[PDB]
Order: sequence, then C-alpha cells, then structure tokens
Amino acid sequence: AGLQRTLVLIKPDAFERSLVAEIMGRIEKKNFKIVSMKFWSKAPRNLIEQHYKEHSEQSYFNDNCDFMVSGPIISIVYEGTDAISKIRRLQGNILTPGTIRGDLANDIRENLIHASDSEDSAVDEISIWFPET
Amino acid sequence: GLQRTLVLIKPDAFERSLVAEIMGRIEKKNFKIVSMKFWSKAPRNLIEQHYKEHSEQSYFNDNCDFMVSGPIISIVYEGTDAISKIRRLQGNILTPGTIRGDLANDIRENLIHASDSEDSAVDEISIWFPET
Amino acid sequence: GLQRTLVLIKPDAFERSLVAEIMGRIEKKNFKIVSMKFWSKAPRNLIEQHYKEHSEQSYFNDNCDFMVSGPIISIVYEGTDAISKIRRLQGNILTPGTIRGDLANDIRENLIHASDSEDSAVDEISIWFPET
Amino acid sequence: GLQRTLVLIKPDAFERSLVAEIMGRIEKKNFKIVSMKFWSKAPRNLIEQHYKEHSEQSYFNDNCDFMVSGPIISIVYEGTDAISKIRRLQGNILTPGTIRGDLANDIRENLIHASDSEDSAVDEISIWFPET
Amino acid sequence: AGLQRTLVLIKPDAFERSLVAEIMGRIEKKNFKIVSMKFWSKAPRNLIEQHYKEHSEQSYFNDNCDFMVSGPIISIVYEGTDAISKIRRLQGNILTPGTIRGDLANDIRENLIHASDSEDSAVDEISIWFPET
Amino acid sequence: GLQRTLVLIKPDAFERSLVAEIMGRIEKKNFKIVSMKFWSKAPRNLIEQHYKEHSEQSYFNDNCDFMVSGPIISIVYEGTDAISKIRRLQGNILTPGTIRGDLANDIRENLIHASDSEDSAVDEISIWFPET
Ligand SMILES: O=c1ccn([C@H]2C[C@H](O)[C@@H](COP(=O)(O)OP(=O)(O)O)O2)c(=O)[nH]1
Ligand SMILES: O=c1ccn([C@H]2C[C@H](O)[C@@H](COP(=O)(O)OP(=O)(O)O)O2)c(=O)[nH]1
Ligand SMILES: O=c1ccn([C@H]2C[C@H](O)[C@@H](COP(=O)(O)OP(=O)(O)O)O2)c(=O)[nH]1
Ligand SMILES: O=c1ccn([C@H]2C[C@H](O)[C@@H](COP(=O)(O)OP(=O)(O)O)O2)c(=O)[nH]1
Ligand SMILES: O=c1ccn([C@H]2C[C@H](O)[C@@H](COP(=O)(O)OP(=O)(O)O)O2)c(=O)[nH]1
Ligand SMILES: O=c1ccn([C@H]2C[C@H](O)[C@@H](COP(=O)(O)OP(=O)(O)O)O2)c(=O)[nH]1
Ligand SMILES: [Mg+2]
Ligand SMILES: [Mg+2]
Ligand SMILES: [Mg+2]
Ligand SMILES: [Mg+2]
Ligand SMILES: [Mg+2]
Ligand SMILES: [Mg+2]
Repeated sequence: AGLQRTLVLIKPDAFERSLVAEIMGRIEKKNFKIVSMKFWSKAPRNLIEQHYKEHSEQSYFNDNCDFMVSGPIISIVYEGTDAISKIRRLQGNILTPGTIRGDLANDIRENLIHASDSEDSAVDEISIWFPET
Repeated sequence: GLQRTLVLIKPDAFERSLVAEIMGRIEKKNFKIVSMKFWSKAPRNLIEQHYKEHSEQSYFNDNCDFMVSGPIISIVYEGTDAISKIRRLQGNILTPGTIRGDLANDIRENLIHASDSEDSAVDEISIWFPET
Repeated sequence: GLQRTLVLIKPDAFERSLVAEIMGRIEKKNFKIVSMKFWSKAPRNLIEQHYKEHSEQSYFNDNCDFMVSGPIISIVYEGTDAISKIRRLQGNILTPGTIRGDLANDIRENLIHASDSEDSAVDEISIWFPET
Repeated sequence: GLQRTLVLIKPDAFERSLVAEIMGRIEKKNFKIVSMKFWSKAPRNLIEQHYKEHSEQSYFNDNCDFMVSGPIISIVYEGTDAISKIRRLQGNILTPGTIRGDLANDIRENLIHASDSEDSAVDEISIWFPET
Repeated sequence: AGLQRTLVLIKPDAFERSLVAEIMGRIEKKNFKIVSMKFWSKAPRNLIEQHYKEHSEQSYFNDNCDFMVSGPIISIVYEGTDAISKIRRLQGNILTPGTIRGDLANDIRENLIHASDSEDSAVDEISIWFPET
Repeated sequence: GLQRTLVLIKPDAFERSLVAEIMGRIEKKNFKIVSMKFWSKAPRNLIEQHYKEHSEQSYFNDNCDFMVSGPIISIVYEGTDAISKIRRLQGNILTPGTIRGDLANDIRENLIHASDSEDSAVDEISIWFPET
C-alpha cells in the first residue's frame, strides 16, 4: 500500500526530563505501530557517528555526539501509511507548537527526538540500529 | 457572528475509542452542543444524502460502506465563527495540533466530519436533524 | 456477565465543560455506548420519575430544580459487569481516582448518575429510552 | 541565550478553570518561573499602564474592565528565547496547537498575555514587579 | 456554608521535576479556588521550621528543612466546601494510586506537596505564610 | 532502598493503543527503565516459564495463547520499593486509580504484568533478561 517504515531515536534529554512515554504516546495516537525497539543504557559512539555521519563536517558535530551518549536512548522502527514524513511532522521543530519539539523542547541540541527525513535516510538509519535486517 | 455547524463522529473513532477525545477538543474550545444523535448503524440513505456532492467520485461507495461499518454520532455545535473554527479543529492528517493531525493517518478513516460552508452546514443539519 | 446500565451526565458537567472528560473515563475502561440522548432541558416529569425513590427526602425538589437547570445526556452503556463497574467509576466525592473523586465536591452537584442495581438499571433505561 | 518575559493569566482562565492547563503548557516547554504574583483583583492603574500603548483604541476601556473582572496571575518566565517562544505558545484563536488556538474563541477573552518584544518585556516586568 | 480554607505548599521536587501545573491542576479540577498565592525562589528557614514546628523532635526534622529550602516553593491558600480534608485526600500518600503522591511521588521526604490536616493546622499554617491575615 | 522488578506489557495494550499510557503511569511515579525488550511475538517457552507457577490451573493454556497473540514488551524497572509500588500501580479491575482499574475489564486481558515478590522479581528478570 502506502506502507512505510522509519527510524526514531528517543534522546537522553527525554529520559532526563521523564518524557519518554509522552513522546511515544503521540506517535502511538496517530496510529503508527512499533516494529522493532531497542533500549540502550548508553549507545556506542560508533553508532551515533554513523547515524550523524552526514554531519561530520559541522561545528556542532562533536558536542552533539557527546550529548547523544550522555544517557540512555531508545531506537524504534515504526510502521504505518506514509510513516517517514508523518512522523517527521509529528517531531516538528522548537518553533512550531503542536508538534513534539514544538510543545516540549527548547534547544538546538537537546531536542528529545530524531526521525528519519527520507526513504534513503530511513533505510540507512534502520540498518545502523537494527543490523539484523 | 454566532453560527451552528454539523459534526459527524465516524466509526473509526468508536473502533479506536477516540470519541470523547474528539468531543473534548471541541468542548475545550468552548463550543456548545445544541443537539446530538447516536446511530448504532446509520441508515445508508442518510450517508448518501450527506455525501451527495461526491457521488461521482471513485471513492463514493467505499466511503459509504465505511461510514456504515460502525456507529456514528451526529452533532450540531453552536458558537462564534463555529463553521470555520471547527473546520480548523478538524484539520487534516498532515499538520499536527488538530484532531486529524494528531489522531488520524488515512484518506478515508479520518475520525470526524465538519461542515465547511454556511450552505453545507444548513443542508447537513437538515439531513440529520430534520425536526426544523 | 454482560450488562447494560443507565448513566446521566448532569448540568454541572456542561457548565464546567467536563462532559467529554466524564465520557472518556467510561470509554477508556472499555464500555460501549448502546444509546444516547441529549436534552437541552430535560422534561421535569422524566426527572421526577427518575428520582422517585427520593420523593420523600428533603432534597427532592432542590435536586429536581438543579437537574433541569441545564442540559443533560442520558446514556445506556454495555459491558461486562457494567452496573457495578460504572458505579465504582462514578465513585464519591471523598476518594480520588473516580469521576466524583477527582472532579466533584458537592452533595448535589456531582456530575454523573449511574444505576446501582439490576432492578434500578432496568427501570431507568425504560424511563429514558421507552422504545423497548 | 536567556531571556525573561512577562505573562498574564487572565480572569477568563480562572472562570473556566484553565489556569493549570495554561501554566502547564509553558512548563512542559522547559520555561522556569522567576517571579509570580496572584491578584484577587488587580489595581486598575497597573492594568492601564500595562496596556498604555493601547490607550487610544476603541476597545481600551472595555478590555481594562474585563481585566479587572476576576483574578489574574502575573509571572516572569525565564528560558532560551523566552519572549518569542512564549508568544508562539500563546498564539491566536485561529491557530490549533497554541493556547488561544485550542482553548479560546474571543477577541477579548483570550486567556493569556505574553510580552511581544525585548522592550515591552522589560517594561511590563517593571510594572508588575517594580521591586527590580 | 461548609466553606473552608486550607494551606498548600508546592515543594522543591515539584519544580525540579516540572510537576507544578500538574499538581495545581488536580486541585483546580476538583473545583477549589486560589485565595492567596506566593512564590518563594527560596523560603527562609525560619518559616519552614515554624511550619514544621510540631516535628522539631524527630530524626528527619533537619534533613527535611534542608530539602524544603533546596529550591523554590509555592504557598497557596485554597478555598472550597470541606477544603481541608478533601485537599488532604487529594494529596494522599505514596502508597495510594489516584492521589497526587500516589501517582507522582515515591519518597518519604521528597513528596511534592503539603496540605493542612486540620482546622487548627490550617489556621496556623495560613498565618505563617500569609501573615497579612 | 532500591529494588528492581519485571513488567510485561501485554498484547491487549498494543491492540488498544495503551502502551504509552501504561508506561507513562510508571514513568510519572519516578521509576526508571534499566532494561527493555520488544517482542513482536514472544517465544512460547518464555511465556510458559514466566507463568510456570500457574501450570496446573485451568486458565494456564488459554492465558499463554493470549500472551502470544500479539506483541509484548518486557521491562526491568528500578526505584525505591519498586516491586510493591508497581504492583499497586497495576492494581486490579475493581480499583479506580490504578492501571487495571482505569483501563481494564477482563479476567485475562488485563494489560500488564508486574512481579509480586523479591523472589518472583529475581526469577522473572532472569527469564526475560538471562544475560545477567
Ligand atoms: O546547531 C546545531 C544543530 C543541530 N544539532 C544537533 C541536533 C539535531 O537534532 C542534530 C541534526 O541536526 P539537524 O538535521 O539540523 O536537525 P534535525 O534533527 O531537526 O534534522 O544535530 C546541534 O547540536 N546544534
Ligand atoms: O480519496 C478519498 C477522498 C475522500 N474520501 C472520504 C474521506 C473524506 O472525509 C470524505 C469527503 O472527502 P473530502 O471532502 O475530500 O474531505 P474532507 O472530509 O476533509 O472535506 O470522503 C475517501 O474515502 N477517499
Ligand atoms: O443531601 C442530598 C443528597 C443527595 N442529593 C442528590 C444528589 C444525588 O446524586 C441524588 C441521589 O442521591 P443518592 O442516591 O444519595 O446519591 P447517589 O447518586 O450517589 O446514589 O440526590 C442532594 O441533592 N442532597
Ligand atoms: O479589538 C480588540 C482587540 C484587542 N482587545 C484586547 C485583547 C488583547 O489581548 C488586548 C491587546 O490587543 P492585541 O495586542 O491586539 O492582542 P495580543 O494580546 O494578542 O497582542 O486587547 C480587545 O478587547 N478588542
Ligand atoms: O521519615 C520522614 C517522615 C517525614 N518526612 C517529611 C516529609 C513529610 O511531608 C513531612 C511531615 O511528615 P508527616 O506528617 O509524616 O507526612 P505528611 O507530610 O504526609 O503529613 O516530613 C521525612 O523527611 N522523613
Ligand atoms: O482465571 C484466570 C486467572 C488469571 N488469568 C491470567 C491473567 C493473570 O494476569 C494471570 C496470572 O494470574 P494472577 O496471578 O491471578 O493475576 P495477577 O497477574 O494479577 O497476579 O493469569 C486467567 O486468564 N484466568
Ligand atoms: Mg536532519
Ligand atoms: Mg469536504
Ligand atoms: Mg442512589
Ligand atoms: Mg500585542
Ligand atoms: Mg502531617
Ligand atoms: Mg500473581
């Protein structure tokens, strides 16, 4: 059908601020289903760097990796109609109220959640976190 | 400008237990219930009249089938700028913050209907609440 | 044991915009709506029949007055052990966790009524939904 | 980096019991309370100062009367980009997802005030918390 | 009528955990109204010790005062029918789900909220926090 | 002081979309996740081990079939007095305020499992997370 899969990361600030269920709940409410899920008490920097490889040239690259390994993260593969972009809109940004980041986050770095932004990004990110493909 | 508008709560809302969730969003925006009917299964005729403008579209029959595949609630809501405001509340499955934006992800199963103009509002209210 | 029970949503619920809140608590416990009527103002007779057992109590008339001071919704709910479970959901204004426990604080204005026995449930359903 | 901004919770929030709902939205966005005062009734000259840029408008007097019709809370919030972020949270009655977009439907009774610039922020904070 | 007033403290853990609105919301929802309210970025130990004077002989007395001045608190005077005990039940305890402490707290000391437990306690506590009687 | 306890989120939670709702209640009580696994379908021998004390009961096989009818999540939670506090959170279908009391109404489809003793806790954690 229009069925898709996408990769979401719940970031360490979410655990810090006790917002894990709140975030997963918003995705659950829009009728997306968990296909795979993995809890990392601390992610290997290796995985983080791969995941953010497209960002390796940026000023914020290392500070961001630092944060991403500063506490637990959950990686989830979601599935549903048009999953990649719909879950991207749910994530939104810190400027737009009504989205996850819009309602709950206020920082350029500590922003609670990652979602794949394209078909190619999803395929690649899912592979990084669930290599057992 | 105080108006009235017609809302339908669709069978997917009952299936997924989103009924009160949906009504609550409209209630919290301060719109009031003027009349309301619960249909365990809506008469197919009523659904056909309701969606008449669409009779030529390819989705007409499938949509009718779905609209009759479970209960629905028909509600007349009152309030300032009600037709326009409740339409925004309804929203669409793309933009978060709305009923459809937060809770739906289908082109057919989208939880709620709301009139979109003064004319369709008058018409739909007469279809579901002829007692006027 | 699958049962049906009668619920009234009282005028204070409309006044304080707690309608969907109340219905949502029953919906989330997995009870289903079997029938439902919205009354902009309930006929005083219906209210008198409904509260007959209380006709001799000092609060009878004041209570009737309140019950007619705004809209109410009459609902028939279905589900396993529905009469007993929805009574617990209704609760009382003392113990938190229930509808009254969380949302009410009056001996008269207490948001919701729920049948309390198999007999009163049958009776009340006939008062509000005679079509049987 | 850090900014501070002035928020007013308006009397319609108390009347409609939405005070915690509004404060909660700003809290969930990680803004912190620096100062706060509850006014069972705000002195009229504070209200008039606060809206002084509006002194020539037709709605001026009526809005002041409304603002003095019940309790208000004045809060200084602190956080990154506080002024603009809280402005967007307030939003407007046409924009679902925001405070006014979800809970308000009036030109005047719109639940919340938030400063809209650095200068207005600085000035408004000194009106409500002149002890600084 | 049956009208009463009672004193509530929102404790420093509430600000720490971002649960201030959540707590005040539960009281607001049961139809109690704020009569006076005061924000303390940090309360004078003097006030805390008075407030907990009946506890001056206990092992936990000083550790508790320590915590009560470890961050902001809000003191509120609420009003409504039977306010003292109804708001006491709302507060509940860490063992009873459905109450504030029952749903949200898990510690003998860091327990989010105080509510007066009698007519005499209320009168005295209100006097401590809003001396302007 | 600290304890750890085993929680199972049952297939009815996935079917009814209450997974976040349940995890949220335990999160709001300040319990932390130590370990967690999602099982699209749990191997039947894990389920049977997990319920082994129940092997002679009449409901044994049927309950196992239910537990394998959809996804489940196994979580190790850590916090002060975790075992007993999470047990009370789970509660039962007769007790409003708890997970089962608010959201469940069945003898078997009751949303959540939580360990009920130190020994059962230790044993159940080793069934679902034997890597320790
Ligand atoms: O100035 C920045 C920009 C981004 N990031 C982090 C947060 C962000 O989530 C991630 C990827 O950056 P992006 O693609 O700009 O944001 P998004 O995650 O919204 O795609 O890098 C920073 O730490 N600082
Ligand atoms: O391709 C489609 C388009 C629409 N519909 C249904 C869903 C929609 O709610 C109804 C009316 O369609 P619309 O007027 O395009 O949508 P709306 O209800 O958003 O005005 O028809 C379909 O089943 N398939
Ligand atoms: O002193 C009273 C007692 C009761 N009632 C009203 C509220 C109540 O909902 C209704 C029926 O009374 P009940 O059977 O004692 O309460 P419940 O509805 O909890 O069974 O009468 C009063 O107005 N005053
Ligand atoms: O026609 C109007 C316009 C505004 N106001 C009130 C409500 C508003 O909150 C306040 C200030 O007006 P504004 O700056 O236009 O609105 P905002 O508060 O969104 O900046 O004056 C009215 O009563 N009538
Ligand atoms: O062992 C204890 C007991 C109490 N307290 C603190 C928390 C409590 O809120 C306050 C007053 O004690 P209480 O009267 O036993 O509890 P409550 O506040 O529930 O009345 O003292 C502790 O720090 N440790
Ligand atoms: O008659 C029964 C009793 C129990 N069970 C299932 C549901 C229950 O969660 C599990 C274990 O039973 P229990 O220990 O009595 O319930 P709990 O999980 O509350 O300890 O077995 C049934 O299917 N039928
Ligand atoms: Mg990106
Ligand atoms: Mg249309
Ligand atoms: Mg009775
Ligand atoms: Mg302005
Ligand atoms: Mg005490
Ligand atoms: Mg057991």
